[PDB]
Amino acid sequence: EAAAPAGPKEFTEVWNKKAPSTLIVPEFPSNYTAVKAVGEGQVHGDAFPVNFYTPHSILSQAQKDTVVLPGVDGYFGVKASHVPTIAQLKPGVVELHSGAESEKFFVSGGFAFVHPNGVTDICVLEAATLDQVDPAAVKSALAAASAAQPTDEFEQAANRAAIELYSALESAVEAKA
Amino acid sequence: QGVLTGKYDDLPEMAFYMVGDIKEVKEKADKMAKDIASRKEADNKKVSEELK
Amino acid sequence: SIAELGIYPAVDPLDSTSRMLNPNVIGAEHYNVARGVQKVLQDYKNLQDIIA
Amino acid sequence: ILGMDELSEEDKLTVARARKIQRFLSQPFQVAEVFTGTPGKYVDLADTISGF
Amino acid sequence: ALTGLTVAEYFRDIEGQDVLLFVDNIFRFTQANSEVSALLGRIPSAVGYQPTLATDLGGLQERITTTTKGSITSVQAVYVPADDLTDPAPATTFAHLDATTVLSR
Amino acid sequence: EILVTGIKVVDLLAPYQRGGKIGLFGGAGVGKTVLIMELINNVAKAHGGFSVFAGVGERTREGNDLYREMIESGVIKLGAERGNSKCTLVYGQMNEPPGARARVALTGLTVAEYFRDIEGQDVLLFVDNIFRFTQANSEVSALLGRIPSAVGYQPTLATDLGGLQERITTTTKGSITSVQAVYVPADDLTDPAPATTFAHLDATTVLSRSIAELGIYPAVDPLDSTSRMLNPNVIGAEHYNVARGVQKVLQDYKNLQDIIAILGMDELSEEDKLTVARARKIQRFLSQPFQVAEVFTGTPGKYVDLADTISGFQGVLTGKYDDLPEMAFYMVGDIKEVKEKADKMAKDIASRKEADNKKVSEELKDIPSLDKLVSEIKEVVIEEDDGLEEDFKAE
Amino acid sequence: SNQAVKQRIRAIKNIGKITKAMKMVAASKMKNAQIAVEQSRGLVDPFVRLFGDFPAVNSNKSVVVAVTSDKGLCGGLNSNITKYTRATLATTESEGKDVVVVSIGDKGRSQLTRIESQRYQLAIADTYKVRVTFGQASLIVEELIKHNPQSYQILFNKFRSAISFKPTVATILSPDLLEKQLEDVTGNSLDAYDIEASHERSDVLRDLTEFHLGVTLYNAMLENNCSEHASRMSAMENSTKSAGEMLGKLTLDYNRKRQATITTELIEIIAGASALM
Amino acid sequence: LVPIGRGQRELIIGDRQTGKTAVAIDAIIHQKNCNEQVPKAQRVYCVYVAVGQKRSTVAQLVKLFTQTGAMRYTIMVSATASDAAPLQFLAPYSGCAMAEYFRDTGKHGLIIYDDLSKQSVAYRQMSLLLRRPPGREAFPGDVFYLHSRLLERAAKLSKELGGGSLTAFPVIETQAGDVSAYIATNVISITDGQIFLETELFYKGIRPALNVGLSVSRVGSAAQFPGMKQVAGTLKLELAQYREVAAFAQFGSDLDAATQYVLERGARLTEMLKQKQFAPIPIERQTVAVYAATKGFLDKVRVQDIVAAEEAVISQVNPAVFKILKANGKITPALDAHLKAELRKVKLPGA
Amino acid sequence: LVPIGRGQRELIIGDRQTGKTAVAIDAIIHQKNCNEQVPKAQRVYCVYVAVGQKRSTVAQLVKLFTQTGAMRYTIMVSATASDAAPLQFLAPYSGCAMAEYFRDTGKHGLIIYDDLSKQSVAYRQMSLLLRRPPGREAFPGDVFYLHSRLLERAAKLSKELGGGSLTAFPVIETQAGDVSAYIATNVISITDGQIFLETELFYKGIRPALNVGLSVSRVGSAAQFPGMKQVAGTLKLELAQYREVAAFAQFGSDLDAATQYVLERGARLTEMLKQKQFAPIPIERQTVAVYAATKGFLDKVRVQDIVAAEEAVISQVNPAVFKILKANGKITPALDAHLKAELRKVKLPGA
Amino acid sequence: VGLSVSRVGSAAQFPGMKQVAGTLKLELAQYREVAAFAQFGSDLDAATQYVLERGARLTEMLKQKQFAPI
Ligand SMILES: Nc1ncnc2c1ncn2[C@@H]1O[C@H](COP(=O)(O)OP(=O)(O)OP(=O)(O)O)[C@@H](O)[C@H]1O
Ligand SMILES: Nc1ncnc2c1ncn2[C@@H]1O[C@H](COP(=O)(O)OP(=O)(O)OP(=O)(O)O)[C@@H](O)[C@H]1O
Ligand SMILES: Nc1ncnc2c1ncn2[C@@H]1O[C@H](COP(=O)(O)OP(=O)(O)O)[C@@H](O)[C@H]1O
Ligand SMILES: [Mg+2]
Ligand SMILES: [Mg+2]
Ligand SMILES: [Mg+2]
Repeated sequence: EAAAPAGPKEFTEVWNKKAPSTLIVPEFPSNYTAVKAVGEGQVHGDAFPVNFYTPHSILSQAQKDTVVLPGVDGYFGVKASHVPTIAQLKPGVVELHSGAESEKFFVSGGFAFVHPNGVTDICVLEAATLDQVDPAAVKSALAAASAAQPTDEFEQAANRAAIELYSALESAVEAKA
Repeated sequence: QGVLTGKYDDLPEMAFYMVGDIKEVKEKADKMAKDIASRKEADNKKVSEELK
Repeated sequence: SIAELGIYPAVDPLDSTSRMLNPNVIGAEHYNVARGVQKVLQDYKNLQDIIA
Repeated sequence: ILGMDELSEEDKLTVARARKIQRFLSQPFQVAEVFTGTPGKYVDLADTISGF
Repeated sequence: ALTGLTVAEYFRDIEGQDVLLFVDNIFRFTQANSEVSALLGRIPSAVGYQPTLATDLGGLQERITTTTKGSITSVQAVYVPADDLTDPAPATTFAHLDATTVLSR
Repeated sequence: EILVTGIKVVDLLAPYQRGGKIGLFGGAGVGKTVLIMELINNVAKAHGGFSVFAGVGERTREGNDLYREMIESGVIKLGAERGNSKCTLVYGQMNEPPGARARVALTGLTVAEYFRDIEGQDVLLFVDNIFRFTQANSEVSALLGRIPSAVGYQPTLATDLGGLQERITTTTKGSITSVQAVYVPADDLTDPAPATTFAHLDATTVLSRSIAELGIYPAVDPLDSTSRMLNPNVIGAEHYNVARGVQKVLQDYKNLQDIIAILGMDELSEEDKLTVARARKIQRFLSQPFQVAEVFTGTPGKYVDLADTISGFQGVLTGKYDDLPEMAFYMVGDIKEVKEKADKMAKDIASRKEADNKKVSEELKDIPSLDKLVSEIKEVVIEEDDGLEEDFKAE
Repeated sequence: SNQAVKQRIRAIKNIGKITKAMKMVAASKMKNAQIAVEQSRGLVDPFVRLFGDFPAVNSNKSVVVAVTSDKGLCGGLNSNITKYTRATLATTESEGKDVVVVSIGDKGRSQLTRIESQRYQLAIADTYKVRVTFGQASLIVEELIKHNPQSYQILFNKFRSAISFKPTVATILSPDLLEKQLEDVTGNSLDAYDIEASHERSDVLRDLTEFHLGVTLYNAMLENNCSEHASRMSAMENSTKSAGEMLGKLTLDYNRKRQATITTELIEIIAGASALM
Repeated sequence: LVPIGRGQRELIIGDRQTGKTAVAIDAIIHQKNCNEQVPKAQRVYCVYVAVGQKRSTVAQLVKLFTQTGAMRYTIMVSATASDAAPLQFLAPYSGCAMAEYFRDTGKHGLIIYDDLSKQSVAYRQMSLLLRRPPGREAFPGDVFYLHSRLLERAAKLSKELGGGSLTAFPVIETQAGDVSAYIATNVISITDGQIFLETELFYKGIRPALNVGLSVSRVGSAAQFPGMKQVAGTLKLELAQYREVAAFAQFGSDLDAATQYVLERGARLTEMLKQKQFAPIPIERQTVAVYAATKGFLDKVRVQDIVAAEEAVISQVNPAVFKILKANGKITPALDAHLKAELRKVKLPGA
Repeated sequence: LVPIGRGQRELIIGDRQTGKTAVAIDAIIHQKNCNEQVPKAQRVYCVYVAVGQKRSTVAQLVKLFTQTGAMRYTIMVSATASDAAPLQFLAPYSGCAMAEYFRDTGKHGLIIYDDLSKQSVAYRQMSLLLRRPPGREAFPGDVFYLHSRLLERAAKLSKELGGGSLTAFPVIETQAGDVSAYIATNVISITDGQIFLETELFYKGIRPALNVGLSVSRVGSAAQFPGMKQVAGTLKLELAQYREVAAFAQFGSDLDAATQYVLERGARLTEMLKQKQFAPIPIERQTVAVYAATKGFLDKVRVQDIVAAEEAVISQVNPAVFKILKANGKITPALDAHLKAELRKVKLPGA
Repeated sequence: VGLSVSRVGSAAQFPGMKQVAGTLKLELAQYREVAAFAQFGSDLDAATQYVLERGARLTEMLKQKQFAPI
């Protein structure tokens, strides 16, 4: 079970045994990352570290205390010193709290990991704020999506992914105050 | 004036080589748009044999 | 240079002049077509250094 | 090409030093005070060396 | 130019002062000597200057010195033909200059 | 018939005809006297016949150096055994007036023509700066009451040069092999005095200045030095084929020099950055350390056989030596020595020693005290203020 | 002859400003790519603190991507990582394994068939025509899902600064083929996390590895696009210097030829006039 | 590319050691080759005028014209370099007067004034020493008239004067490709065509080193061999396309397939026109071997062995086609489909 | 790098204000300093010919040669810019006669024809005013003979003729680094060596601005100091390597830590070869410093300290080293075992 | 505009033309040095696209027909 410990440090020696010596070792993206998982720390009490990223934009890096995540089984919560969760998210609303105020983005489906050092890392592709969603086209697409009953499993999987998104897009505009 | 304003911008650029006026460049572009398709089946097809 | 392109008659269109290229002797349609041709050719000679 | 925040801190210091060197090379001239109004100043050598 | 030199040489040699002789376009001195050398039928040298180019510039510029009585200090405006610093009139003129004050726009 | 000279670029790209005329062009310190001395050393000692050196308008130090070198080498014997000598020197050097330099090439030809016509044998006729004959006639002709020709020369330039040069031939009764260095003035091959001399020679060896500034010696321009022998019915087929292949690779490199100049080697294709590497390799392989240049370079001289240079350039044209570095080819004799220098230059990149094996402290009876060494210094005397007045007053 | 030098001077004089224009174009492109690369760097952090960095694995099939440029004016970018994907592909194959060569860019398919053609399978171009998005990066990730290796290799010039382009390797392990197999260290290092997904651990790992390869491929072709613009800015600064120094040589040669032309024509006039007088 | 009719004057202009004397010698040797297969009214008796060369060069050429057998048609007029400047001045008029005998008697001549520039140099010496006032490059005023009144004696006479002809081949040596020189511009403006040879194409392996873009012949296709004329205009056109697709071939990554076909076809055509010296090919084998490359029969063959592929094409087709293309004077339709197929059963050094 | 023997002709060719006169001045002043430490038989008497110069610069130079004490051995033959052109034409010959006095009677002479370019300008004036036909750059045809007649008189005479010598230093002013001008290439093909002083090394502080790759002296290596002959071999080798790596790695592209080693080694050798003006160095103090910079004792000294660290080496080494090296003339295998030891015990700055 | 000078034209003209002639001189001198750069108009900085539009606006303003002096 431990007969091949690969890694970034051990890559240099096996590289230098069969490379031209002029080139320095090819670098690694883990060398630019400051927070690990098995390293203890990055908790310090009530405010726990969140990382809410999209590809096209980074929207959060700072600390929160309670975050609610639209998972596949229900909008579960993560507090300060949490259970490690590989959590796949359904299309829904994320809720980030720092106190009495709340910043709420409608996310569109993407994992979020609690690690053994208390960090959470919400990685979603398209994250729309609730004040940037048009609340008018939420039904005009949904009616045609529920009406489109196709003959192929690929297109009906597309229709299912459409309607579960649109049904979460209904209540993302109604009960927010 | 036609090639200035863009009236004949859909013709090829080498239809204009060694032609008289704006009609003969159209006929040369049509001759080219014949003969680009002539080089598909022009070898054997009992068309270039030794007994014809 | 134009004869190196094979184009005949090898008249340079940005060096051949006349006193008959005034709009008062040939009209505005001929003068403006000739000046449009000279403009697009000088644009092309000023872009050949980039497209080479 | 990149910005005034791109260069170093000591290179920003030499930008400050040189941009006040370039002003201090200037001088009003006594032959210009008739038509500029500000008087001219004969700067001695030791004052120039001790100033720079 | 020799007339301006002579009025300056009176202040150097008799009054015993420090003179500022201004020769506006030493190049026109060079080309005027080239004209009066070609008008006497002398065969011109390289690019078209006179055969006696270095000696005409020397006979002008070698009187602008510091004697024991005074000094002539000359400020000669210099024109460079075709922006050629290897042209024989600036190449012969720069051999006498002690300083260049390049003014820029 | 070919003349194997033991120089790589000469025997490969412009081979000298045994009996033909040879011209060594190049201007003002590119190496057309070092090349002619190495030609003397290679061809002349293994010649069999006589030699005639006609120095026309060159340095008198060079003539004294050649005279003493031939005395020390047995080509010239003095006094009782002078009949065993095999070289006549004829000197009209650059301190002589222009009447003497304009007629000393004819004296060299007359001493050679007695051997060719009357004695009837092969001779070698080396001339140092046959340009000085033309230049001396240009100095004379300015005063003889003549209208001057193009760039300032005499009107009778081609006919004076043809009257001199047409006597330097092989006939049916004898043979003159003539090597002449030809100065080009202000590095101009279009000057009329070299451009007339070009048409009078079989093999031409144009030495360029830029190739000397690259350090490549002899600085032969390989695409400007031609020969009447580079013909497959004369030098064989594979020699001619590798000569044309070398010249094609060097020309293809020469056409790339402006885009390598502005855009660098990171713009060319794979087929072009292959020929850049191969042409830079065969540029260095044309260089060769001379036996007569070892006095100021240290590297001993290399006689390179014709088979050696044909095979060695066939290898680098095929691609058999693409993994050797460039400076392995620099100043080596044949294709074995570039491989030996490559193995030595990747030994010398790994030659590392720890604590550098001094044994320099406390040398038991090797070093004395310094005062014991200053005791060994004999003292010179200072002979009273140059004494110049009295030994002038001896007269 | 004298007309060749004066026209060649104008040729080098327009080249020296054409390349300076392309240099400032590359700088203005780098200035807006600099905010996109900093918006898109951060998503490689959670996966590498979740999946690690396992380059030297016992992969039986492998896929390498060299993220190169499209345009050809980079100056030591596409051929540097060509040597890095040569020397790195010397390193992974040590047990007779299959390695599939993929490259992104027109200058990559023309620089990777020289060394590995029978091992070449896929070439991608036209990627930076308008911009880069997660759509096209996810699509070419699916085209690497048309292969099924045990691990994936990424090579790209990471835009550290405007001068340093570190050729970074990113190794992406196939999930249930190799990733959980490399995590069985006294049990399994992945079992500390509690799966919230709808299905088992293998399937959330499959979706996770697909998303991880897609996001590291997006980050690779954004890092490499910005270092491409930086390298073209640097190489069209060195080229302006070369076309300024060649122009400085050619103006001096033109002035020598100009003076020699006037002296020659003058000497001809003097000799012709003195033949009569 | 540059076809030459009996009665025109074709300048051979280039730098030193580029192919000028080689092209002239190949012309004289091919006249010996053609003189045995034609009746006695078509024979061309060459005259070689060698002005200013060495006597060793003239001895090499007389040895070559004896070895080939071309001496029985050739006159060799040699005012060499040791000879006086009036002899090098009056040598081309001597050789032209000797060739005017064959022109004026209905036969055909081929006069080659080798190094007409050295005639101009000898005339410059002869006039400067006569105290005549010099001009540009110290040449006299009448040095245009010197060459014009010599070259205009090469005429194709009318049928009332026998119908004979005289073809002149003046050779001019330039300095570093400079055709803006004095004598070079004179004899360029005098003659009909020019065979402009370059030393940068001579060292690229392209030998005879004909710069195709500048080499013209102003008789055009009026005196081109038909059959050679049927492929030659397309040969001109394809080399014209290959020349304007060049200076972009440093970008080997630039995969276009719209320019690479003509960039490869021009390479095969450039490799086609290479030829050894001292071996002129007859015209029928030439037009067969250009009909071999203009149609794309050699498109499989690598560019490094088309010089062997052409010899294999010429030696592996029937020796019965050249006999009927020499007689029939054009590619007849009873020959273009015969030798479409005869170039299919030939095997090539290229795969 | 370019060592000079007695009886040589060494051209000091450079641009305008690159320090050619300073090299000649340091040569004359060093001959004063070395004349007091030698016997009477080997003493160099200098001549400075000042052709076409300003009278003020000659006046400052006479002030310098009297305030050094170098006028005790120097003759000054001044033909300034105001003097007529036959005087400037004749002053090199007057100076060379005055130094041929010392050459003929067994003594040794040094002569500096300062700006032979201005002597050729004076002779061009004389020739064109004599209505003589000019040539390249309107020079007469015998402007080569003008300089070769003068520079051939610098000789090393035989034992039958006294044994005296005359060493000539012609100065030639180029225009923009144009080393291929007419007079420059005339004097290059007369003199034995060449000391090319580049303007861009001069404007970067590297003074004397010796172009090491172009300046040669192939006649001196046989006639130099035997300590410097074995010390400066690795100096010219490492300077050649420094020049080639600072010819290829100029862009800051790749660093290798071996080419960077010869980079930071040549960057110290180049700083060592700097020299202040009017202060020549005795040759043993030169070769000890060059020994200390090529045997690695000035390694890890920063590149802005070697012009102070070399004074530290010279001041802190025992003077018996210089006395032994001067008297023996060679770094003996005992003396370097002294010398590296006494070089380790030197208080170098920075440490 | 670059090579045409008038060394009395420093203040020898219409004063109403002098209110705008310095701005026209600078706005073209800003344009002559950058027109050679960007013959392409694709990827231009905001500081260079304004000069490459204003220079073309002023150049076509400064032309006029023959025999019609204003
Ligand atoms: N087509 C060819 N193939 C092979 N070799 C050639 C060819 N043409 C010329 N050569 C060789 O190139 C050299 C060129 O000499 P050429 O006969 O061209 O002299 P030239 O240029 O006419 O006049 P000059 O003798 O003054 O150079 C000759 O050695 C010849 O053998
Ligand atoms: N070795 C040196 N170290 C420092 N400065 C130097 C050195 N050599 C010359 N200079 C400076 O260079 C300047 C010009 O020197 P020098 O008079 O020797 O030049 P030059 O070659 O005679 O020029 P020109 O011939 O035009 O007078 C002087 O001001 C001198 O101070
Ligand atoms: N084969 C060579 N090896 C090394 N140096 C050479 C060689 N040939 C010439 N040189 C250089 O050329 C100088 C001599 O040039 P020289 O042969 O006298 O040419 P020229 O006669 O044209 O002046 C020497 O100082 C030497 O530095
Ligand atoms: Mg010599
Ligand atoms: Mg010939
Ligand atoms: Mg000086």
